Amino acid sequence: YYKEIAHALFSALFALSELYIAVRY
Amino acid sequence: YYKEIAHALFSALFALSELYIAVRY
Amino acid sequence: YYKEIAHALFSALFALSELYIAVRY
Amino acid sequence: YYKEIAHALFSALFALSELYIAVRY
Repeated sequence: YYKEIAHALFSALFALSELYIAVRY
Repeated sequence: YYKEIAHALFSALFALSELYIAVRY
Repeated sequence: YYKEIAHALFSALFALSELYIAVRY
Repeated sequence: YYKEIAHALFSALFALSELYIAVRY
């Protein structure tokens, strides 16, 4: 049950970060 | 700036949804 | 069993495409 | 060109792994 959560979170973070930067820079 | 933020918007949407789903299902 | 496959595939495709372009353009 | 292709490389790697995992597990 976790591993998946962990992963999904990772991916989610990469994506959010990517967005943020895509705005800023 | 724009095409980018669309791509990243999508990315974060799919990823966050995957996370949500993986946490509750 | 499928839905997940489907999703993962989608994401995979977005990523591959993103790569390809990141090379080409 | 480069930082980008690193980001996209990562993205495709994590995503493809998620797909693989979801198909066999």
